[PDB]
Amino acid sequence: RTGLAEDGAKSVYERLKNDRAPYETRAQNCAQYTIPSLFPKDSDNASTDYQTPWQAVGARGLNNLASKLMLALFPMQTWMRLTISEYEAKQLLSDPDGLAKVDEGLSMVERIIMNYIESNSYRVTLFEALKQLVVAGNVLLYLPEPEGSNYNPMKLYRLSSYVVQRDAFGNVLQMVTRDQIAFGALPEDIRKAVEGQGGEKKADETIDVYTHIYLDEDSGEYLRYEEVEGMEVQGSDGTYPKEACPYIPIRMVRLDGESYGRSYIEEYLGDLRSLENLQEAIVKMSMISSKVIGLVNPAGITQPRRLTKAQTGDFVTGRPEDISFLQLEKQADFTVAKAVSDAIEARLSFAFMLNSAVQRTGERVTAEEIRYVASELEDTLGGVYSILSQELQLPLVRVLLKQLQATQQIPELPKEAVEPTISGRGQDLDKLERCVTAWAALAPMRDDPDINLAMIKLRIANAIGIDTSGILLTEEQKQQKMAQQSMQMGMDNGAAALAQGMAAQATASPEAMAAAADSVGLQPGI
Amino acid sequence: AVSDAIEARLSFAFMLNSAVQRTGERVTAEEIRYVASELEDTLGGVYS
Amino acid sequence: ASTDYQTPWQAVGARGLNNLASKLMLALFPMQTWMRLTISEYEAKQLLS
Amino acid sequence: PKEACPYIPIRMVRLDGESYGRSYIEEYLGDLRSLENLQEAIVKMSMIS
Amino acid sequence: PKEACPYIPIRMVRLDGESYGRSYIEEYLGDLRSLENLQEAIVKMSMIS
Repeated sequence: RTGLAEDGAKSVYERLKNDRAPYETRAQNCAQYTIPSLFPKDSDNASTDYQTPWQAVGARGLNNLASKLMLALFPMQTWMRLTISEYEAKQLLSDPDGLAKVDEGLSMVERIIMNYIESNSYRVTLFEALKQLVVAGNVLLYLPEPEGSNYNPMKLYRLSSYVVQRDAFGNVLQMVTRDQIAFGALPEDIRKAVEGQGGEKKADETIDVYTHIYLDEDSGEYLRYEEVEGMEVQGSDGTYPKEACPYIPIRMVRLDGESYGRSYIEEYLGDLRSLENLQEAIVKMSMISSKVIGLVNPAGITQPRRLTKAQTGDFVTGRPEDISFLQLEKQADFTVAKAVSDAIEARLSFAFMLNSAVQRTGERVTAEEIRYVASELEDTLGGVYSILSQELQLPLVRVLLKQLQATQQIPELPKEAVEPTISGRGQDLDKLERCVTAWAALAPMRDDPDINLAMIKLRIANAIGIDTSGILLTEEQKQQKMAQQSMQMGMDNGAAALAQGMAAQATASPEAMAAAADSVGLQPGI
Repeated sequence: AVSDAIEARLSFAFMLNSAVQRTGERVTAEEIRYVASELEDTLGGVYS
Repeated sequence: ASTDYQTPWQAVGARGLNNLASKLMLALFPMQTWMRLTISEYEAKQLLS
Repeated sequence: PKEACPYIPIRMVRLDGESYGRSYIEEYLGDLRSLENLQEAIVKMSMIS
Repeated sequence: PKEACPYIPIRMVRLDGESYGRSYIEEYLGDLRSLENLQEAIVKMSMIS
């Protein structure tokens, strides 16, 4: 292999491993103050015990932020829509009816995409990825090629399992993932290379498998291969388009000239560290005050020998003044520490969008003030997931669209369909529903002889901004509706008139009365 | 005070409804609804 | 990539910047159409009947 | 089959490279121990009183 | 064209005779510095306490 892949997948992984080390260090520091097990250190193993952080806002705001991001980015309602360019489409077909049929097909496609997302537990993996992005700012999502309708969950790579190199322009030049798969669990093609390499390995032996995705010099495309023991696996070679690469590296906070992203917790790690210091001291002061020490005055006359051997209700020589208890006298410092603890925890709660900010530490709270400031949390919600639509949502749809077309799970796209991820169809619903409410107001003036109601309906629809093609009935369709309406009375009046006359002839005479019987199969004599 | 403070944050982590009940003082029904929504949202995190 | 950004001692600046940028975004680029194409009414009427 | 094994091992909190999962309680066991210490001392004080 | 250049340099606060704009934050940076000083001292007093 030439270009970026000359050295090999494993060696590229080690050279870029040192570059990602500062991000791993920050992720471990960020995890330490929120949820230590979220980003464990490399040396951590089954015997590692993760201490509970001295303060709670870090873990609490971490869980809150990931769920709120998940709700906004991946709600139950469709969060992507397939959009066809309105002018280019109308240039290819001749009637608005087909254009609605085009939107029906696009609506079906995104229904299939969501059904595929739910049936493959993408929401489970996305929430794990979102938690990683808040503490580490980095996660790699791999979407395996779907084999039929089988369960195909996407693989999540933590920052410690992959490296990505990115130029200052922001292009992913190359990226290597490390998979530690047992010999038994290896796929056949990877296993054949391991046996082909030499040696007899136990089924439980761990194999380092490296997948190297690098930008090709020719065509500006991504070349992909899997390497084991420094040897490329036969059949692991492949090609992915630049915009449809299944390995998606997501950055929570992106800085120019940096290959990896920054985490959200890192922006507030200073507050968490200082709140950790205050919270630890406050709890440790309570541990001191928890100890009971009876201070006996040696200038006094009370003997603990008599006190401890006494029963309840016993009369004993002594004075209450000679017996005292060691107490922690730090209330002035305790109030200062608690005040700054509350002050930092309050602003950390707002930064983590915790509803303690609306709840406040104390005093009375009114409902209406909460709603307006709740909007502020929903507004600052917009800023935190803003690049996640471009970093995560949009490539996720692009890879899925190409993969589902390859497996024919969706029909082949017209090649002119664009997909925006909008928290779309709901916007068109609001426009349509406003038109009906505006139009329903025109019903009082239905019989008005002065105002051109058709003209007003067009202006109302146009001012809303909806596409007006086909909403107004054409002259031919108006003629058909009148004809269909006229036929309805024509058929209905005819059916009543015909049956009445037919009944009259059937009952005209007893002789014809028998004729009706023999016709239907009845018999006069019974 | 520290026992009430630790029990308060443990109550929120365990989805306990005493968290919205608070240590003391008066509460408002509409405010209780919003903070109870936060508990149900963080609830979704643990069974994901 | 090795630079550590210390959290500012006050939080209003980070809170203020995020709120301002978000509030500007809703005002300038909302979900509703924020630009309109307008044709000069007299000039258009001088061209169509 | 790999996908339809009747024996289902469930992990509450799964960590990379671990055969078993972590519990949810152990993330807050530190606060539980500290509250345990306070609650024991508070009750034992009442027993002296 | 002079009116349709794809490179758009945007200035938040425009001053006459200046090639670049001023930030909106710098209008209030003095109050941010003063509050930074107070917030640093308040936290550090708590650390002493």
